[PDB]
Amino acid sequence: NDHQLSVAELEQKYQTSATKGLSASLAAELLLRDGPNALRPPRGTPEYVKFARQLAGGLQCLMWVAAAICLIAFAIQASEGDLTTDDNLYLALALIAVVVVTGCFGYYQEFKSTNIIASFKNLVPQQATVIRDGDKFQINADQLVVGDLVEMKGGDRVPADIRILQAQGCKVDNSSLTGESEPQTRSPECTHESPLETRNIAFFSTMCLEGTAQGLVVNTGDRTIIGRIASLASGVENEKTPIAIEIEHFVDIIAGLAILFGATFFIVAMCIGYTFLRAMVFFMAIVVAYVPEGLLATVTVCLSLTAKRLASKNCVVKNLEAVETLGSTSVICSDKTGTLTQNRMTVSHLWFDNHIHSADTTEDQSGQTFDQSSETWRALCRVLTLCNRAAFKSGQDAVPVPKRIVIGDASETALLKFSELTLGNAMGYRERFPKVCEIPFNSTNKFQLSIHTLEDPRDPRHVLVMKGAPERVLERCSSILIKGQELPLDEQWREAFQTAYLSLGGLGERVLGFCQLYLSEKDYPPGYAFDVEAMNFPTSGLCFAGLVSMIDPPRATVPDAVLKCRTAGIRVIMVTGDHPITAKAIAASVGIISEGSETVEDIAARLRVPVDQVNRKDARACVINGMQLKDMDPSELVEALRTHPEMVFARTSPQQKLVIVESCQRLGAIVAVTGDGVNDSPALKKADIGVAMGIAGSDAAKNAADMILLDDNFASIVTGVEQGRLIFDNLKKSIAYTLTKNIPELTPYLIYITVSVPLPLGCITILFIELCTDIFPSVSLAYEKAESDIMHLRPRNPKRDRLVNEPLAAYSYFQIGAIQSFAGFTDYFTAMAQEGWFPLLCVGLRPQWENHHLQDLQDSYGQEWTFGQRLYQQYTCYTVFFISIEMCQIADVLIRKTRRLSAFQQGFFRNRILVIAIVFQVCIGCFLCYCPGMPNIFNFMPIRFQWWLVPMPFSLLIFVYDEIRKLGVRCCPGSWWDQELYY
Amino acid sequence: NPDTGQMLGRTLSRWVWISLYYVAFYVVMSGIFALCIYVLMRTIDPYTPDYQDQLKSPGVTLRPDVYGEKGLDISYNVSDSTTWAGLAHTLHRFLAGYSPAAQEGSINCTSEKYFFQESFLAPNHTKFSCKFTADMLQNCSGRPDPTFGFAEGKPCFIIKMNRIVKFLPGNSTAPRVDCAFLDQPRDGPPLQVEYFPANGTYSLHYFPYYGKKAQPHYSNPLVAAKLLNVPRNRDVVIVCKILAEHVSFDNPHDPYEGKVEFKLKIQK
Ligand SMILES: CCCCCCCC/C=C\CCCCCCCC(=O)OC[C@H](COP(=O)(O)OCC[N+](C)(C)C)OC(=O)CCCCCCC/C=C\CCCCCCCC
Ligand SMILES: CCCCCCCC/C=C\CCCCCCCC(=O)O[C@H](COC(=O)CCCCCCC/C=C/CCCCCCCC)COP(=O)(O)OCC[N+](C)(C)C
Ligand SMILES: CC(C)CCC[C@@H](C)[C@H]1CC[C@H]2[C@@H]3CC=C4C[C@@H](O)CC[C@]4(C)[C@H]3CC[C@]12C
Ligand SMILES: CNCc1ccc(OCc2ccccc2OCc2ccc(Cl)cc2)cc1
Ligand SMILES: *[C@@H]1O[C@H](CO)[C@@H](O)[C@H](O)[C@H]1NC(C)=O
Ligand SMILES: *[C@@H]1O[C@H](CO)[C@@H](O)[C@H](O)[C@H]1NC(C)=O
Ligand SMILES: *[C@@H]1O[C@H](CO)[C@@H](O)[C@H](O)[C@H]1NC(C)=O
Ligand SMILES: [Mg+2]
Repeated sequence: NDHQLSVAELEQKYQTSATKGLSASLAAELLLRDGPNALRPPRGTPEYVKFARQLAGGLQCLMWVAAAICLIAFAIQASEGDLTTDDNLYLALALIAVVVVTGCFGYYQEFKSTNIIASFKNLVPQQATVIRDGDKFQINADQLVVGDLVEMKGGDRVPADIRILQAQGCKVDNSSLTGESEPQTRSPECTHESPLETRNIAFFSTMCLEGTAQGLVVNTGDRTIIGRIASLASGVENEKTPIAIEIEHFVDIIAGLAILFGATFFIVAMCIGYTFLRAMVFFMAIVVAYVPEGLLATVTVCLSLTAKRLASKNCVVKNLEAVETLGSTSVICSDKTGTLTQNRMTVSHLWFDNHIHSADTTEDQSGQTFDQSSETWRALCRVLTLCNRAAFKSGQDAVPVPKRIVIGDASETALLKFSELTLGNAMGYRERFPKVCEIPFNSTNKFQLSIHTLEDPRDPRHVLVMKGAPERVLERCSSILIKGQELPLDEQWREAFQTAYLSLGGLGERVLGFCQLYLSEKDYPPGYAFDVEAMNFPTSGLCFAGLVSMIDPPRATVPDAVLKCRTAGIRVIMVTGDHPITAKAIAASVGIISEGSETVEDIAARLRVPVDQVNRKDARACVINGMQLKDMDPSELVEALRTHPEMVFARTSPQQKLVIVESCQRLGAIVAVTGDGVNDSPALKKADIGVAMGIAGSDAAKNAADMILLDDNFASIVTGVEQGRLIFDNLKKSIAYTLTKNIPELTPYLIYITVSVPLPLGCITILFIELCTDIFPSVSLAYEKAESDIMHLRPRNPKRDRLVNEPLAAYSYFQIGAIQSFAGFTDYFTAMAQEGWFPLLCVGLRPQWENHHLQDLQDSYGQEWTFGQRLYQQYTCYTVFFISIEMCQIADVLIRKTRRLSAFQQGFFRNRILVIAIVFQVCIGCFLCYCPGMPNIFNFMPIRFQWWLVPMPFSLLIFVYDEIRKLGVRCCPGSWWDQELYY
Repeated sequence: NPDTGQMLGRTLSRWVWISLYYVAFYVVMSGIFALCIYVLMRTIDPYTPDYQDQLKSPGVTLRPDVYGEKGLDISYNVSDSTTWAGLAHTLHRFLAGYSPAAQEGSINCTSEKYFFQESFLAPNHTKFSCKFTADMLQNCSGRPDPTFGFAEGKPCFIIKMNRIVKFLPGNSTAPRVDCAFLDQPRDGPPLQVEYFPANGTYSLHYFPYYGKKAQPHYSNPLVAAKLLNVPRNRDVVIVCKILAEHVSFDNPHDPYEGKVEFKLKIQK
């Protein structure tokens, strides 16, 4: 491309000049033809559109349809002249109100999360240095056009995609755009055919770390690499969450059951003499009755509680559905640079006294140190402290050393921080040795030298410290320091040095050589005028001190987090734009590649055979670079993923990261992506859940992600997985509890229509049960502990393990709900008989009972009743049925605490929220029963005490039966009882 | 999913097993429910209800009962016999159950005092019930006027109190029916009524009512209110209240408790 062209081929394509750049008029014409040099802003969506989205969903749509059916039934009944149709309006209004309030709550959650995340993004206008027709001036970066000649220096953002024309020690930070952790040299020479690896292209929005550069703008705005990544992420479609899919499946179950029951009882009603329209109204009533009213609120509150628990650990979700996805995640695709690692070059390994020492690389210094007693170590520390020119920024004493800011390149910064963390007071030690000569680094020499004066006033000797590339240091240095002895290199130290250097380089680490040479007093006395111009001082015959190597190390919690994720059965895959050697080293360090795992290259090296001879199934680990990934089809990619459990993708473009995520999803897995840079944003959007670092994350990554780790603690992923699994189980329990009470709410209406008994349960009391008395107990089940080691289980099968399944639905509806219905009808008949209405007289009584023209209807004793007196008796029936349901729901909430364990094992009172909810439910029931005015306000009656007692044996039966069922499950695993009766 | 070998994700033998389990579950629960109902019915007293929580005061009904859109509404034309033929027929049908033949199962009563019966001395382990005959209504019995005063524009209305087991209206004096205009006509005088029996009282020996098992032949005592100064071609509202010490008629949620209110128009 433009890098592969020449300056002769350029200077004509862009109508520009290499020395003077563009004319001002032509630059203005180009700025008119193409937009300003700025990425297009996301149009986004309006707040009312987001609210309308919150009003959507599977359960929301079911509730909207139920309300519409209520309104249609009301219209039909009004057309037929029927009255007392306020029940339809009450049901529709309750459904609409629950949907709208839940949507408001969810929108408020998203608004708070957006504010919290955007509280860390800040904007500052940028500027560039442009040369136009000869004149050099500081112009706004947005006014840059293709062909504009620009100059950048250290500390300056790269203002566009630029082909380098001149450069003197120019280094850039490509860790966000690419995956490269080390600073990258920019030179005016082509070193590759792809624009993402050649050294003569600087990238828009990257930082020039050091040096100066000159070049021509070749891309602008959305035409840049970062703009193209933004366009690529824009085309990625966000799929539905696993919890949304589960909710839709469960809504389908409810719809099917509602249709079946409605059709059956429509046929029954037609057979028993009802008119077609009356039977149709019965059908619609049953279909509406099957739709739960408060379940949406319960689910929203449970998800909000889990989100609050995560947010207490600095883990912020953008939507409530994201609190579950980590629990179901089976594959994590992890970015390396800045996500698994700290994105900071740190001292890792030292080679002195013929031993490879390991340094503490954790940002909090919570790891193991190395031996610091040898005089060789003392000399090495002196050399690496005196041969540093980096300095900490002033007023930074209290800031932790790894996070401090120093003025200098990455190598000198890492060495200065190492000195401050091991020697202590690095600059205070430096000032004790005044510098009397200094040769800065240069590529012709590839070393840095400085001559100091010893701190001790007794010693007039001058110390000459030297650091540089290990081969350049060892071409000099005819002596080595081992345990305080200055032995020469009798080829044994040469071979050992070569072995250590090769091992350290193969660990993906950049190695530096350090040496020293004390200058004798008789030939170099105090006041000697050392001259860099003439090289009077000796530059050879030095004493080699040691080798220091550097890497971008993992974050402190990352290795244990990866180990716990792999223990939870989650496959961890590294997807990075960095180089394969560094990628493999970091993957081994963090536990992605386990100890003993080998690649085909490793096996070939071990067996001294060609790589293609090795059997691919003998290699547990695998490293695939982007070049091979390009020449791979989906079949080969799937085969590699299935063949090698421990996979590392290195040198991977954002498009290839997206491809890997799509392949894993196509295989059937729920995939989580963790990243921080712009190169992760398309994969973050494609992922089932995207997790971005709060501090290290870019704006694109944080906008693409669903979950933000505010403190960049990777161990929060483990908490997310655990909380997702816990909320899945607790939502299962809560939904079972909510669904159980629907059957005793509907059976009285079915009996009222078929057997023509006076109505046992009213719409208002049903609404009170649904929305007032049971929501708190249902929500309290979200505080249940796990009944097993939840983090040692495998990820659930998305196709097999549904949130709501046939055993759960059947149990809740037709065993516990059936018992509750029987309790309610027992109380109903008891209260009728004790007030003068025997059950057989109750059968078929409804038309006379509801006849407003009958004011002397006779009961079983011959007593004559008015319509008002019978209506108050009907309200009493409402109240006894309500209290029966409440008493049985107490036992239901007690038995729904566990699915396998006993109540005695789990603890009756260890969920104080659940205990408080039970007390609150009983208190509200008592208030509704015995507050004055209730009979005429909400048709609740002050029932007698013995009608509280009647359903209690049924509640005890519920508890005992569920305990026996769970005992049978625990005692006979794998039996028919476990297969059928467990849920 | 409805595969032949595996019908809705479960084999045929497994379906038999789970179906038998559900059948056993529902049979057991149905048996428990039936046993509960049996225990309840064995604890229920056959003569006296356990509670009368909704029957503190008796309701009051009217004959003939014609209902409009908000309550009782009676309208007829004096010149048109077909307008009150149905009303007179309703009154005749109601009084059919008060003939001496219909009242053979009851006895003469003359005490004017509560008929307190603590033993079962009537035929077939029952209690005596007092006898009320249509001829006690005199000019409103259908004899010698089979129109009940409707032809002459002086209609008879039968007021009946709802019977409650062991309810006592008050023994200081007999409960009495009082009928008046709900809102007094401006130019006209108050309602003039003539009552059968005299003063519109129910004798105290019709109380207490002991239920239908103890008194299967019981008949509610009747009071006939004959209206005498109803204006013609005018809409009037008439309320007939029961005046007794233990009867209340101030229930805002039951307009039939202790009283009966009907709309009446007599066209000409
Ligand atoms: C999916 C499976 C569903 C199964 C549902 C239940 C099926 C069976 C339910 C009813 C059929 C009859 C079975 C119960 C018979 C009652 C037991 C009994 O022996 O009682 C005796 C009484 C007669 O005594 P008496 O009056 O001569 O004594 C008076 C004594 N002295 C005079 C001294 C006061 O016989 C009676 O009451 C007969 C009247 C009893 C029936 C009342 C109406 C029931 C209708 C609907 C309730 C449905 C509830 C459904 C709940 C579960 C849904 C999943
Ligand atoms: C878990 C912690 C629970 C702590 C307790 C909650 C607070 C309850 C305390 C006071 C509320 C009730 C008493 C004040 C109002 C009296 C109004 C009145 O006196 O109305 C009378 C109360 O009827 C009675 O028979 C007395 C009933 C007393 C209350 C019994 C029910 C309370 C039971 C609670 C058990 C909770 C624990 C069990 C469930 C959980 C198990 C783990 C009704 O009139 P009536 O019956 O004469 O007939 C009516 C005739 N008519 C229609 C003409 C008016
Ligand atoms: C017949 C009457 C008593 C009611 C039915 C009782 C039911 C619950 C009993 C009777 C016979 C029992 C079955 C007998 C045979 C089998 C097949 C075996 O592989 C698992 C147990 C299983 C599935 C039993 C389940 C429970 C069972 C179905
Ligand atoms: C979790 N679901 C709650 C629930 C349970 C049981 C129900 O029974 C129906 C019903 C009960 C009592 C009075 C009236 C009733 O229906 C009236 C009616 C409603 C809708 C239509 Cl479209 C047409 C008619 C209803 C809701
Ligand atoms: C009841 O009393 C009436 C009036 O005294 C009388 O005519 C009648 O014969 C009595 N009942 C009998 C014996 O039928
Ligand atoms: C009732 O009938 C008698 C004749 O039997 C008559 O004397 C009396 O006036 C009538 N009273 C009325 C107006 O009902
Ligand atoms: C019915 O009453 C009206 C007065 O409201 C009268 O004009 C009409 O003639 C009456 N009917 C007959 C059949 O006379
Ligand atoms: Mg990164």
